[PDB]
Amino acid sequence: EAENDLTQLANKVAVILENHEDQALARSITWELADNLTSIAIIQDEKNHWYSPNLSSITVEQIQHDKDLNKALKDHKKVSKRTGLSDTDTDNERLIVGVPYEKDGKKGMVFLSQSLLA
Ligand SMILES: [Cl-]
Ligand SMILES: [Cl-]
Ligand SMILES: [Cl-]
Repeated sequence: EAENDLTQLANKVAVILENHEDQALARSITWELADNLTSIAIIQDEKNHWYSPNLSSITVEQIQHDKDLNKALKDHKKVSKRTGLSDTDTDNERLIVGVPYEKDGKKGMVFLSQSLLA
């Protein structure tokens, strides 16, 4: 049910990013969708990424260090994985949903990370 709702949300974020000409605006709309347990990491390209502001956050390094997440990122493919993340005190297991998006030829990714309650 976390997957269902987070996968739905991810694709909306995808629609939003893809259908605004102004990405900075599309990001500010997007951040309003992250709840106290969910955070978002938008990765447009190698030099450009942006994090939902403030337990549930995920970095480019945490992604590149997950072989299944990194593959998805590299290969521009959707991924749904449940895992603890690397290099964090908050090693709590999270649901993670990554979804590709494209704008003006700029292929990007939107990763969503949700804290899993015990
Ligand atoms: Cl990046
Ligand atoms: Cl911030
Ligand atoms: Cl520690």
